[PDB]
Amino acid sequence: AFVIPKKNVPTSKRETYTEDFIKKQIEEFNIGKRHLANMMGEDPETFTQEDIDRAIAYLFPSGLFEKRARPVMKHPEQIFPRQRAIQWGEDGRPFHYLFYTGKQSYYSLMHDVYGMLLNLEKHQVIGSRWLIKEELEEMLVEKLSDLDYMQFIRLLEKLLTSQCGAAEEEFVQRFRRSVTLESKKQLIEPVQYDEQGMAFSKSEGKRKTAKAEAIVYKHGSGRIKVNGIDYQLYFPITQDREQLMFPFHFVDRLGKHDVTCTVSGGGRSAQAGAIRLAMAKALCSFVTEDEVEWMRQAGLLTTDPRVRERKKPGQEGARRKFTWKKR
Amino acid sequence: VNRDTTAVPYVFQDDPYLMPASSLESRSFLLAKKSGENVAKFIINSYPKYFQKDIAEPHIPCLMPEYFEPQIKDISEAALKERIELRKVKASVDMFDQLLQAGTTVSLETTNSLLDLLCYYGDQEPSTDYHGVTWRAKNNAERIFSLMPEKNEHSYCTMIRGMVKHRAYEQALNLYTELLNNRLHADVYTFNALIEATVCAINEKFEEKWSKILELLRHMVAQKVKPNLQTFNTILKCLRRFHVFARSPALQVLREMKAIGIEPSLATYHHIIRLFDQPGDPLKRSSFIIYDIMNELMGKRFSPKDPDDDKFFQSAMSICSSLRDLELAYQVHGLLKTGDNWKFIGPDQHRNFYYSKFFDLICLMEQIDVTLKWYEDLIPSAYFPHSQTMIHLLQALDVANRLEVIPKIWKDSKEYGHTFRSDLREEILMLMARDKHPPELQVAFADCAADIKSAYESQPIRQTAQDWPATSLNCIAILFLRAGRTQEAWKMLGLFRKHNKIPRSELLNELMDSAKVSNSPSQAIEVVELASAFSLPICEGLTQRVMSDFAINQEQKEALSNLTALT
Amino acid sequence: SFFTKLTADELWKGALAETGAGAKKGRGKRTKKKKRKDLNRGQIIGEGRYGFLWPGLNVPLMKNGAVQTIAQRSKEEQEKVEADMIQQREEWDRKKKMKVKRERGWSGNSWGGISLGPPDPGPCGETY
Amino acid sequence: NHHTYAELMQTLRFLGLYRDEHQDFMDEQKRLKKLRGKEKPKKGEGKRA
Amino acid sequence: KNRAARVRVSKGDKPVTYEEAHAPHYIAHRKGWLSLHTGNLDGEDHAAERTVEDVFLRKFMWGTFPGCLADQLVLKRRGNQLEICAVVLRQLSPHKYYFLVGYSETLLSYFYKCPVRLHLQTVPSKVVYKYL
Amino acid sequence: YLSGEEVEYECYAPD
Amino acid sequence: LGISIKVHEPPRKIERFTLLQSVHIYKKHRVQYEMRTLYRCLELEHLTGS
Amino acid sequence: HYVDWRMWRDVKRRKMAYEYADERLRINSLRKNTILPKILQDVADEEIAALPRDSCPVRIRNRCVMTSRPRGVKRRWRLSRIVFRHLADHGQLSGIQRATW
Amino acid sequence: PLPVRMGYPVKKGVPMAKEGNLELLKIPNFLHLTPVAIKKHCEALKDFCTEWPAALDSDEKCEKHFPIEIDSTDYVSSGPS
RNA sequence: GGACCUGGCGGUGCUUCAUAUCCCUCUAGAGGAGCCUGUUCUGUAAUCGAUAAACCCCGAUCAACCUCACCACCUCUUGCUCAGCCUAUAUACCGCCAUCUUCAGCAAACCCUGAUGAAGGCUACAAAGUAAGCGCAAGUACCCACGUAAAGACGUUAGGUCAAGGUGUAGCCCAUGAGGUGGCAAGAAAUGGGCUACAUUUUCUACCCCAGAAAACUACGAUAGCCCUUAUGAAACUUAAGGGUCGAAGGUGGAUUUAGC
Ligand SMILES: [K+]
Ligand SMILES: [K+]
Ligand SMILES: [K+]
Ligand SMILES: [K+]
Ligand SMILES: [K+]
Ligand SMILES: [K+]
Ligand SMILES: [Mg+2]
Ligand SMILES: [Mg+2]
Ligand SMILES: [Mg+2]
Ligand SMILES: [Mg+2]
Ligand SMILES: [Mg+2]
Ligand SMILES: [Mg+2]
Ligand SMILES: [Mg+2]
Ligand SMILES: [Mg+2]
Ligand SMILES: [Mg+2]
Ligand SMILES: [Mg+2]
Ligand SMILES: [Mg+2]
Ligand SMILES: [Mg+2]
Ligand SMILES: [Mg+2]
Ligand SMILES: [Mg+2]
Ligand SMILES: [Mg+2]
Ligand SMILES: [Mg+2]
Ligand SMILES: [Mg+2]
Ligand SMILES: [Mg+2]
Ligand SMILES: [Mg+2]
Ligand SMILES: [Mg+2]
Ligand SMILES: [Mg+2]
Repeated sequence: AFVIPKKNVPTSKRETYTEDFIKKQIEEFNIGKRHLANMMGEDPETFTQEDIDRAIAYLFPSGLFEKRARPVMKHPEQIFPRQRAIQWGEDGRPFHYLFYTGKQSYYSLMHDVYGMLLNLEKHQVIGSRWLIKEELEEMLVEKLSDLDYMQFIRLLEKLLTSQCGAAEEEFVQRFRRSVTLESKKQLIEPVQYDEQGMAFSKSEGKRKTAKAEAIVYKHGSGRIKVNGIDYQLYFPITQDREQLMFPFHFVDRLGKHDVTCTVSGGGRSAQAGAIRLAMAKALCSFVTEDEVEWMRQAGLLTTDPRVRERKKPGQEGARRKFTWKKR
Repeated sequence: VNRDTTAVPYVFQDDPYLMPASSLESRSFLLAKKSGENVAKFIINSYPKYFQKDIAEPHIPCLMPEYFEPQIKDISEAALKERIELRKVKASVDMFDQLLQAGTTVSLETTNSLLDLLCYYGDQEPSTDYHGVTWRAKNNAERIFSLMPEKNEHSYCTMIRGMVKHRAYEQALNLYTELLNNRLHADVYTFNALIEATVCAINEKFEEKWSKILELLRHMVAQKVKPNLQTFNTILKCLRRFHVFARSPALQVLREMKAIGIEPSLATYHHIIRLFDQPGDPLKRSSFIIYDIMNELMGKRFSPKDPDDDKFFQSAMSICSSLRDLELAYQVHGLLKTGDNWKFIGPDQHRNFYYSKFFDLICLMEQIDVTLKWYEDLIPSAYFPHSQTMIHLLQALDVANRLEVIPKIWKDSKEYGHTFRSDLREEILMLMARDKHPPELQVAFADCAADIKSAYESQPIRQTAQDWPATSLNCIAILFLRAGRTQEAWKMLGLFRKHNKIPRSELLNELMDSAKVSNSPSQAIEVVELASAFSLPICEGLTQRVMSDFAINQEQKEALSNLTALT
Repeated sequence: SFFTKLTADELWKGALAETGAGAKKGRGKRTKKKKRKDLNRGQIIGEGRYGFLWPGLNVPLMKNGAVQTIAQRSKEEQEKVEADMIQQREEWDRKKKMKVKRERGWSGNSWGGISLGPPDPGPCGETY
Repeated sequence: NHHTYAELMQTLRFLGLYRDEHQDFMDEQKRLKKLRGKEKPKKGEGKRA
Repeated sequence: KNRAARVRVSKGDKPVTYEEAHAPHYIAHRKGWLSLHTGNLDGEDHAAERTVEDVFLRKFMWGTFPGCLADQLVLKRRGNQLEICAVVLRQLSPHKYYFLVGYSETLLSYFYKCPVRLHLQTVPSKVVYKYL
Repeated sequence: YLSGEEVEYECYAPD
Repeated sequence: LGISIKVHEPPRKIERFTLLQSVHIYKKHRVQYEMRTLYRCLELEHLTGS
Repeated sequence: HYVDWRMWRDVKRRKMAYEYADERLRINSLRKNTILPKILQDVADEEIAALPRDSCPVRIRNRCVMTSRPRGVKRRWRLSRIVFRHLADHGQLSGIQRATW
Repeated sequence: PLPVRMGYPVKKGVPMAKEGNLELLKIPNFLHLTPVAIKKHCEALKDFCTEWPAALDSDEKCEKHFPIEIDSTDYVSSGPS
């Protein structure tokens, strides 16, 4: 016997969590759950996971930017990654007849879908999407290739085009994930009333570093006051006044509303832009829903995200680089 | 906030590896920590220049180095006073001699301040970090005193107090005569010491000693000196020798304190408690002395007045155990828990003695449901138990018929340093195996006996031969059978022959019942073979049982015939 | 300066020069090589040149049931301790110098013919 | 005060209470250089005399 | 290539702690600070002095508990209190740890003129986050 | 290679 | 304790500064650091000195 | 025990500048006004020029306290860029992090 | 007595356990300031407090009786000074 | 010498590409002038390092003394240090980085093919590969999920740094160490980067965008030169600011070349 440096694979190996381990981790979580409830003077019976997270954030305050790195006291089911069960018994016989494919769960699904397509022959969008590969890989609890995912989707689509019945429709919906779309419909500000009873709306707008707050009155003669000044005295530049005109002109309401707005920060153009957005948002309270959608599609209700880019070190500007020295 | 019962005292490091697991480690861990502090102070004071940068605001005087050396090198009176404050006995004497030879005048106040230093330490140097009678016959104190030109009352008083402190009782009484011949008046502190010398100077009968003391007290009244607490405390402390003779005289001192206006301290009652607590039947007198002393002390907060105040609670609990009075023990503990009275418990040795006698009295005279509440409140939070209290606790569980707690007492016993105590493991095993129990309990007793077996196998005396008592082996084997772990029990039978320990009759009979259930004739013969080796009388009768009960093969029959030949 | 000092790991990583263009392509050959030595190996916490005896750190805390006090070894008693540590260092070096020499192969510098021992035991408790 | 820090920790090393890994490293390099013949000369007795 | 405080990939046999496994850009994102004091806050003074003290204490504890430290020190300052929190191994006898705690707390209290406490947490072995 | 072949019980409160 | 208290969060301050990345040359390569100071303001009213 | 001889010279310059600060402050006050006679200010000019050269505070250099690097030092921590980064990059400087924005 | 974990987990791993967890040691925890403790602490501190004058109901009433305002600031920092 | 493999290379084939990108296209520049600054060369008794891309307002978020490591002269010798050395070696190194990277690959442990040769290992209606880990990705920071930062493995250039500090080896120890005084750093010239200009979309003033004048030898144009004052300092023809005086080249710049979605 000669001592070739002995090998140890277990060092870098992963730590699999046996089912007995999880069973004892849950006993600790239930005892700790009652301890934590006793610490905070709350009833242990009605102590929820939201209360645990709130109590842990107080007792162990962490400012780490990444939430996953902060203290956590969760149920082991949530913490520990799901573990694939034994795939054979004591006699060594695998449970599933497709074990030796190495992908028994995936190929069993292809077998079940292929079998349904056969029976149909013997017998004979907007709100939903197909699940992604990372969601299929969790239903099956296996690792999948990209082409494996495509083959499964191509086989489901081939099943919808057929005259699939109710039994063949509950199955496909297991792999359709509803896509919840946020509405682009603009939110309308409430219509308020002043001491004199004149209806008005109020909104806010931001352009670069300029911040504006505008009060649009339901009825008026077209007067606009900016920090108490006539708009043409506050904005001597003709382009800044055209920006103030743009919202009212677009909906054919020049000379129909009075506006009193306040703006701070930014330059002359950014201030006119911020007022344009504030007036447009407030003006949406006095127009029809169809007119509000036209203003949205005209770019009058979107906050401009274009702000100055920081300079980086080692270059002259935000993008400009120093001269590449002559070689 | 109250004491945390799951924790060890705050002084220890709150870590499972660093927490003390025994009363021995409780004492030694603190001594190791104090040693580290002393080594730091030794370095701080030896190399003060490294620790002289003061960045603290406000200044912290107690975090600066200490300078124990005199900084005045001139020979004069003002330089001697410095060496007296630093308590330099040799340097101060040398400086005093040189100063005297030169002929310069040394004030009286300073000459006395030099005697106070020599008379207190006995012409010896006080202990430092690193460099019988003790009234040395050749002592600077007596010499300087004789050479002294003018001697005041204070000069004699410090000589009389120093002699008595160092056990020169006879010299101090002789010096007390000169003070009177010189028409001087002593102070109360001198009288306190002379009372100590009157009793300890010579051994005589009580009546002779009690007549001298009353003469010192009357002298103290002639000289217009008022007695203090230590005057009466010294009388009671010195009467401890005479015991029964001093019982009524001692109570006359206490009644005098109350009238005069001096208030008895905890030490005043400690001395009376010890005086009345002589070996014998305490019921005759000690009963009503402790009952009356506690009614007086009920609901009183105490302040330190005498050095012996930290001995009352240890003394009072000692009698409550002797009388076996649990109601009185609660009153003593109640007094210890009022206000800040808990600080008079005493050093670690006195704290462990107090709680041992207190808890051992609870286990004895208190209900088991309350006993286990004190067990949780006191151990290890207040003290670590001695192995004899674990036994007193098991005896309390036995008397209450609550034996499901035995496995917990063993688990705790290990955590307190009693894993390898023989008297304890024998006690646990005997109680567990004394009688049969339901299957659920019997299984638990077999898991504990297994852990005990491991303790016997992995003793630290494993370097030497392993000592397996006979009772321990019999009990551990019986517990395995009754639990159904017959395989483990059969294996252990070898250890009876290896260590030559007699098997118990009950163990042999239960082994047969495990064989007849398994219908194994060889094992049944193995039992008869074991009892035959020791020549037990039950064997010859057991062989008859084996014949009928089990089918005997010709080889087995000859084997029994071989044992029959031995018969 | 105390603050310019580094740890032993930093000092050995630098001194050994195992990472570098020399060690990348074996551009440097090593007939003479700096060998790493653990200098904390035979060192006892609490033991210094002055020979102080710290109770509870390098000597027992209690002696004859009483707590020991700070003490210092005599000049003669300390030389023996120092000498004993030097001999223990050469003895340890002698233990490393004593390595059992293995049989050679077809020739002294040849690998051919040398035994490598039995193959490693397989994962399923297989042995060879 | 670099004197205080260096002098304090040097003293603590001689007392056995501080292990200076850097100093130990230097002491081993200096020890092995004597065995190699590369010892520091006596002041005034340098290679040039 | 960036080098600062990066344990480089090896053969999968090098155990690294959580702190050692995170490069500097993860500071304040995945790993916290090893010392907490007020000197680096806006409008606060004496950052230079707190920094020198911290560098010393790390060297002092490394050499005072040689071979015992299983992770970097966590230094906490509240008022004038200095708390040193160390993760140590379970090889030295408890007596030697109590000696060094008493010794270190006292020596550091007189050196920096402030009450110093040392808190020891023992682990059986260096806690391994991953094998690089 | 040829020159040289290259070169439990835990209890509480131990004394 | 019966004290009237209001709370608000003043705006945070981030102090940034730049340092060279290399020990020697390579000027155009820098490392940038920041110190973030966050604020909370407790405003108590109508309380005695005790 | 200072890092180098150059740090040791700056230590002495800082100690001597501290000892002469009051003397130099008082003499400079006589030179920094148009009230006193020139005959008196000319004598004060000679007096401050006769003080030791290393008493002048303009000769003090802010060197790295751990490496004595004379440039690239951050005054707030008194450390060179290299030493500061070493401590900052190991999370040993309270509240300091890499800046991304 | 809490099974609290902290640390960014490795792939298919879990946040590190509390034993030997330096990230939890770095946190200024509030275990000594639980709501139960704070309420008990403040019950003991009520004996130290005094009652604001009821007559001074509004700031305008304070200004009438106490026209002078004195502002001073105390600074709490960590360190020896 | 034969055959074959790998690499390198080809004034080597074909194919598809680069998105501020190789060419053209778009905008503002550099290349010409003065000035500022770096380097080279020359000069000087008088540092060093960087020095194709990936050096050249680079180590320096910075040199009148100091800094300083250089030169000349003088002085000290167990020396601020249980010495010291900015002495040699970055081709011994740690530490921290450049570079491809404006990449996506590296890879332990196994398995199989080639007769068990150097070698090779992919086809999805799939034919021998499985792969921990690392990187990318994800996540986080900044104002979003966008963008910008940050991140960016292994390897390439014995790439940069012994003068950040530390340190292997070699060398110095009345000197290659330490201190003091004074001094060097100029420009025949060449060149890189930048600033200011050559003007009318300009110049001056008011104003901060509805004005009045200026507008070619008293215009535009020096942040230069010269003189004075002030600021900092112990020290200023020297550094900085301001004023005065002066009013030059320059009239929008060849080959070539830089940056930006
Ligand atoms: K080729
Ligand atoms: K040009
Ligand atoms: K390198
Ligand atoms: K170096
Ligand atoms: K070197
Ligand atoms: K140019
Ligand atoms: Mg630009
Ligand atoms: Mg040979
Ligand atoms: Mg980079
Ligand atoms: Mg300067
Ligand atoms: Mg040009
Ligand atoms: Mg040069
Ligand atoms: Mg060069
Ligand atoms: Mg070079
Ligand atoms: Mg190059
Ligand atoms: Mg000079
Ligand atoms: Mg100079
Ligand atoms: Mg030199
Ligand atoms: Mg290199
Ligand atoms: Mg993004
Ligand atoms: Mg980047
Ligand atoms: Mg990334
Ligand atoms: Mg090179
Ligand atoms: Mg020299
Ligand atoms: Mg000018
Ligand atoms: Mg001046
Ligand atoms: Mg002109």
